[PDB]
Amino acid sequence: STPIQQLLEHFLRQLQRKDPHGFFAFPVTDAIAPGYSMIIKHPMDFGTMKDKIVANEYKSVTEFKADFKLMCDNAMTYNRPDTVYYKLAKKILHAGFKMMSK
Ligand SMILES: CC(=O)c1cc(-c2cc(C(=O)NC3CC3)ccc2C)c2ncccn12
Repeated sequence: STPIQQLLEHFLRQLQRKDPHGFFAFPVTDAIAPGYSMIIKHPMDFGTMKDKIVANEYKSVTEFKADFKLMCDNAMTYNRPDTVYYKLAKKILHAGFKMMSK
């Protein structure tokens, strides 16, 4: 409800439109991605980011952007480059960093 919450909710809504399949909508579990929890130490996803906005855990755009980058970096580390997840992570990271610099 704070100004920062309002702005981050705006960014998050526009970012989620760039992931229409919801590959980033909720945590990647091992049942979806074998061995994921043994490769990725600090998982992140849009659903957790929403939860953190609501809990007022972000105090700046820079902190929100860092979680967004973590989410996309995780996908590029776990997934090979020829996969849809690696490619989407690269594409939305660019979109989001452009959007949060405007
Ligand atoms: C972010 C990430 O690394 C990730 C996300 C998913 C994922 C895939 C689907 C799906 O239905 N895919 C088939 C349509 C092509 C649905 C929901 C999720 C969360 C995933 N699956 C395997 C390896 C990595 N991932």
